[PDB]
Amino acid sequence: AADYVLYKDATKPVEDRVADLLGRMTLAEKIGQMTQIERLVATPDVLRDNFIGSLLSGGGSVPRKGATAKEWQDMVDGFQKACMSTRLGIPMIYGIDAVHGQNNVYGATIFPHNVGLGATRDPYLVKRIGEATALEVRATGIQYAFAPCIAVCRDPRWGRCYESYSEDRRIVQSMTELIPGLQGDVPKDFTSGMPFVAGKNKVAACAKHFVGDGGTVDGINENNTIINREGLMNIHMPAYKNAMDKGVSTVMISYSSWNGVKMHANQDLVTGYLKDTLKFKGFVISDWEGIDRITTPAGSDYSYSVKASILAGLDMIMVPNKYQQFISILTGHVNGGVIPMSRIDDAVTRILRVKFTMGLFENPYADPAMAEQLGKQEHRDLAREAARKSLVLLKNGKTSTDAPLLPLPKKAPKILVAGSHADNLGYQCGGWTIEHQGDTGRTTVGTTILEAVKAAVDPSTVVVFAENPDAEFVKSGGFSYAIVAVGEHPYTETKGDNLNLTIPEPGLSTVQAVCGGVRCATVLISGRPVVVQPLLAASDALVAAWLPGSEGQGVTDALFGDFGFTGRLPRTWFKSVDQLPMNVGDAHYDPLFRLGYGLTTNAT
Ligand SMILES: *[C]O[C@@]1(*)[C](S[C]2O[C]([C][O])[C]([O])[C]([O])[C]2[O])[C]([O])[C]([O])[C]([C][O])O1*
Ligand SMILES: *[C@@H]1O[C@H](CO)[C@@H](O)[C@H](O)[C@H]1NC(C)=O
Ligand SMILES: *[C@@H]1O[C@H](CO)[C@@H](O)[C@H](O)[C@H]1NC(C)=O
Repeated sequence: AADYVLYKDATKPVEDRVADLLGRMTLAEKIGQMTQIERLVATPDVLRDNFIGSLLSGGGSVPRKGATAKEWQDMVDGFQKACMSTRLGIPMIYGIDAVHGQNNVYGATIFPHNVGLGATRDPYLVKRIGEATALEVRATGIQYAFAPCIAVCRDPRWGRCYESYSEDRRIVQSMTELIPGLQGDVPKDFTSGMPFVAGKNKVAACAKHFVGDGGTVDGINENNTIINREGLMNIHMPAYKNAMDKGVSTVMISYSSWNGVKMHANQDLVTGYLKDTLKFKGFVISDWEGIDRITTPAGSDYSYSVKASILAGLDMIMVPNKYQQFISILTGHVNGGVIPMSRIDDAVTRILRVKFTMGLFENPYADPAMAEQLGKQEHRDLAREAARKSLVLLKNGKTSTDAPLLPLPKKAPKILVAGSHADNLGYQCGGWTIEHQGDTGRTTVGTTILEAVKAAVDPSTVVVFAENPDAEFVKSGGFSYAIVAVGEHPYTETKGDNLNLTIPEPGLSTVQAVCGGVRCATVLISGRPVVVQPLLAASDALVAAWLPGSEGQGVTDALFGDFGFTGRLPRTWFKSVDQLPMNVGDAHYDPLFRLGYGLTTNAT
């Protein structure tokens, strides 16, 4: 008709649609696009009245505990219906931390955390995990995952070291294959730095957190990274360029500083480097209250937080709560000439560019036929393959002349499974699982190590579980062997920062009691290397299983010799925390186990 609106026409080029919509928008509509809010503060009126551009779920932000995929779809669609009811009908994009599967969601497949994936040296595996993750995210109606974390963790004292594929940038680079898994492969023609998402069965990705988040002093989370530009560019930056080449749709800025300059206020790096040198054309998003934390104390000059961040080049702000204040302050700054319209128009161009590119104007609503992708057995099979491939065998015999303990026989009259982490699904998933910090016990659908043992063994094999047996119990039990699992409790972000890296008790005391009685395979669950000499000294065999996720049969696949051990350390294992930071090229490089170490077995 003469009711045609070019931006609404799916046959037009993305840039023509962006320009056409931009040209129609009020300042309020523009600033609304730049605002991302928590679902916890969203209502239909809020979304409509403030022209909100995006919503998220922070860790543990769920419609309710145990919600079905359809409950999530219906929640997301309710918010979208409100956004579509605005004058311009701009759909919101909904983001979430799907960082090892769609991990906030009950019944979602939970993949190994990134450090384990590093150990696989299998970028195609990681791609396929991207692919599966996209499907389980879209099962829930969600279009945007805040992944991959391409931090290069340089000090394992950092509470997010498990979110880093490796201390070696080349491994992190190789695992940027998660991006085309989540988003789809970019076409032959593609210009590096353009955003890309294939369509409604894929999700927008997010390379995070730009830049040097894994380089902070003593691994303190959100702190300062002191390194010259050459080291920044040589360690922390390279994977951002691989992300551009694969069309990552968004980049999230780090809470960390670089030589004292807050990333969230760093115009030279965000605009000068990311946008102007790497030619990034997607949208730059803040971290959660990232702009607030520009100042000390945080939140003490919000006016300045908004100015500094938007002038630095950020496009979308993860507020995520005080949207009225954010919108009011940015409006005032624009009205006062402090922030030019050209900056607003750039941020909104980028946001709209991602939304049009990914098909969000053509498919703003969830597909109910996708709900059944959640926790699909094919995806669990993949997680089980990844878990097994992630495992790094550190010891398999106390002496060079002992019979190797692994692989264990599936037939034996009686076996012991022991330890705090042998039958605890939450602990084997770690942080960013159901809750932000993760949790203990049977928090979702999966298979614990105990469950996996019982599923694996010959029917004549009696399996005895004892969480923390004493030495006499073990000696008296008539056991052929034991599998004993211990390690770190779940943690996320600052809560995981840890200067001593010794596992909690009872962990070591149980290993000692078990292994003193019967030959034992110790399965160490951790997000990083931890003090391990005492555990090694006690154990016949020891496996670094990292945080292998929901599919504990990946552990038993290698214990019982269905597959051989192939994992190799993607990080240095230190002798002592007083050595840290210590990386695979220093000077005082005196590792317990060097990067790349890993014993192997053959399938039986
Ligand atoms: C769940 O947010 C936490 C933040 S951290 C922040 O969260 C965003 C969104 O979940 C992630 O994508 C990002 O990788 C991460 O750095 C803490 O710093 C907050 O203090 C906490 C308070 O509720 O929430
Ligand atoms: C680093 O942490 C110290 C100690 O908590 C804190 O006082 C300082 O502000 C932090 N620095 C940065 C840049 O975040
Ligand atoms: C495993 O296979 C390799 C190569 O074929 C061989 O050299 C090694 O001795 C094998 N180990 C065992 C226990 O069979």
